[PDB]
Amino acid sequence: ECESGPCCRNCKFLKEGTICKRARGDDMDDYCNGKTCDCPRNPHKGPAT
Repeated sequence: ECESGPCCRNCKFLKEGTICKRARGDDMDDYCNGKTCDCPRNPHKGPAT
């Protein structure tokens, strides 16, 4: 969350799909879920950013 905007995992953005943390199993990356870019893509166990 370089600032708080999504699509910038760590201020650079990956490519829409950077799941926060694959809770369901582990964790992937961090994609812009349309809210932020700090692992906003971990709709697993109970993640989601």
